[PDB]
Amino acid sequence: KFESRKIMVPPHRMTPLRNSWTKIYPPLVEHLKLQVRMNLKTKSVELRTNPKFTTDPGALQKGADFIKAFTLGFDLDDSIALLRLDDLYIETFEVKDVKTLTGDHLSRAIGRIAGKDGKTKFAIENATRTRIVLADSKIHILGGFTHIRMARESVVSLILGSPPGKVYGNLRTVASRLK
Amino acid sequence: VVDPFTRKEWFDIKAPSTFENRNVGKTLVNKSTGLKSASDALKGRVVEVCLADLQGSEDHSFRKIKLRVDEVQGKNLLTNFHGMDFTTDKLRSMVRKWQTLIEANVTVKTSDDYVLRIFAIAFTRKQANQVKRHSYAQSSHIRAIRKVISEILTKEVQGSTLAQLTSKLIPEVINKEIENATKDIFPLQNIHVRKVKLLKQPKFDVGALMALHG
Amino acid sequence: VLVQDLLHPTAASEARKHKLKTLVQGPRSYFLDVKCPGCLNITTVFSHAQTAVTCESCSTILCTPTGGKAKLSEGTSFRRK
Amino acid sequence: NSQVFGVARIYASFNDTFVHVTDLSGKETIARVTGGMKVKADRDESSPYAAMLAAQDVAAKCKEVGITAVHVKIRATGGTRTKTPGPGGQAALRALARSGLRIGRIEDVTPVPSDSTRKKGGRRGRRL
RNA sequence: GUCGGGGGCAUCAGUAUUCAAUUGUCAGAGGUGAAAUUCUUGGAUUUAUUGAAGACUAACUACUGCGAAAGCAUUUGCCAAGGACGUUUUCAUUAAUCAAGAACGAAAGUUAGGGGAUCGAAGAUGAUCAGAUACCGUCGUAGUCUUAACCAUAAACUAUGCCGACUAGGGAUCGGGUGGUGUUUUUUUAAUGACCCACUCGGCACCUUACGAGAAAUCAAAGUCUUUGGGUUCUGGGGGGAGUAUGG
Repeated sequence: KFESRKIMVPPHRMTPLRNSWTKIYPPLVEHLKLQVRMNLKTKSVELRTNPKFTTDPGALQKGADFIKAFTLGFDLDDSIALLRLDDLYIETFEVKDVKTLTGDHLSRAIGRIAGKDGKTKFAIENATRTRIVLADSKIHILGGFTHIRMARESVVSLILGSPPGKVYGNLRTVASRLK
Repeated sequence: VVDPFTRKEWFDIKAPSTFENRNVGKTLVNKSTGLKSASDALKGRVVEVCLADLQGSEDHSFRKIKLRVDEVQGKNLLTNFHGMDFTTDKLRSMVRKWQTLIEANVTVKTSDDYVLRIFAIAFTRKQANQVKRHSYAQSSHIRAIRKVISEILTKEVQGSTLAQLTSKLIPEVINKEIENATKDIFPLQNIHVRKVKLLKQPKFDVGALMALHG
Repeated sequence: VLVQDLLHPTAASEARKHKLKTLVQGPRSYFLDVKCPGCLNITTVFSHAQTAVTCESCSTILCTPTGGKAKLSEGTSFRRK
Repeated sequence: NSQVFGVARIYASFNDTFVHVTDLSGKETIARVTGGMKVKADRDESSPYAAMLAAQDVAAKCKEVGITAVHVKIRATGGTRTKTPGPGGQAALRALARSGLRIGRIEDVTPVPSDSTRKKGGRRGRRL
């Protein structure tokens, strides 16, 4: 009979969701034969399967993350790699855990992560082979377990303090042999 | 330590009789030696599952049930209602940048020498005519919404029994005193009632139901 | 402003702009000479009242005081100036 | 029955992950010892190696009974740290899919708290 | 009439926190870049149930609202004042700053007590290989929280003393005041509330061309100063030596 996952959508991600529908189901419902229902008032991201919608074991595991990982700020391009690896995982931060941060110390230690015109962010976009989203304090990583170990040690001192050029000047002691 | 082999049988669980699906699945009981450990494990246990199972509605109704098992009747277990909460799936999916939460609580020695603690939370509303970014009540009206909801959770537990509370939830007649007797201040939307904590039974009776058998 | 004296402007442009900022000072509110539904005696309460009017025949509180102006009990006949 | 539901935890974390498979109660911990049996290494365990194979410590211990469907259950730490389904905490969702133990609940049991006590460290940094 | 995470006196709830027990248990977890520090077949750690303590009310949390400053975010009752606003109420100059003088005062620190939950400057341990660098880790007296009191220190900074004058130019804010033959649930087209178009004074802000400046970053005030004077208070005279000696 019926077999279901269920997830809702946070309402600051509602607005990047209803304008991002047109090419998320043709990469899903022509390969993954299902049906899902979007609406405007109950925010129900409803996806369920059946034995008639083949109930083979490894089919309810990585197909949800084409939109379950889109909702955490990523695009539809990166998250197909869930169905490529058994060591392709996610990482969610909470910025108020690195220190006791308060006030403009949570703006003078965010702006030194993306960098001036994304040029520290683009520089991490050639170091760990990841995608990293800045919502306000949500930072999410689609890496692969040793990439996110060196992505957790990529914001080792972007917050608590060392210069951003010394992210490749001082931290090159860690950013080489990139045990 | 004692008898490491024959700790194996399967006893199911009967839902409380006010709901649809009694027979909701077997569980592995390990007690053949002494039927008080097979009673202590079957006289006070919160066995939390979804309200999608009990009433029948495709939402895991957000409303999953603390369901304290009560008594044994022979390969079937007598039960009543204990409590309820919101799962974080719907509770967190609501909070936009510009609204205001409204919080309430009522604890009162209710009608069976029971003390029910009902949590009920409310939310402000961008009205259909609202062209503000926001909805903040004029914070006496943040108090005045919170002080006129203060009578609704009082009367709607002062008048009810233990049965009628869950039965006043499926269209939520409670809401039809929330949204019909606190609507007189500011517009509200997506408002609910949160938790049904019966933590204090300050009287625990002896216990022989015989009428919620199922 | 270019060439007009400020005895000779567009007149009512600054007329509601917070009484004293106008070209001379002239107060905002107004007088009313109204009669109660209990006596039909002209009981002049001020527009921005601060006193709850007991009737001159009854003991009825024929107004409720509020900021800005006050809030009368209905039944007061109005007329102009 | 055909649908005899169980409850299976995940315990999302770093440095290991824990598997706690007993049915519906806190009794006897049937398919549970500790879900870190499956490496030969020091700490190489939040990788899916004591994580994806820890659900294969219980892939044979669940079918001591033979139960088809369980309730999956993400769990965070419970405390004040960073709390999410992380790299060790998709893996107990990964291998229970591919071992025939069906998908249940989403209840990340942790406080997203209204308090915050004096955390681990000082003014010069808690974690990395 | 409002206003009110303003301040204060009790009550009071929260996710839970770790600590304590019951209860369920049967051989691993712990970190750091590799690693090194501990519990348990006399029951580990992922389970199920009840308390002490404290924290802060997480998300809603800002083009925020307030308060002399230090500061302050969940209810309810209690206490005055204040801020705004309205007024055709009362004093008729009661006034601005400020030598001397007096309140207050973060963090930290200082005496005498309460708890002693949380982490934790010092310290006691394991580190661990030459100074890939010593970032690691674990327990931690006091302290953090309060009570009768100090101290009188900050990048106490918007790096700009306080009362005056005007100008820009704006779409919003919030605290008040108003209702368009003004639009809808419904008190009954514009009621509770909230709106488009307008209007007013209070607080928090923003960005334009810079008329004026400045040496310059920039500033609607760091203006109306060589076209030098609205009023008043405290500092600075090259770098050091030095906020050092000396004295009060």
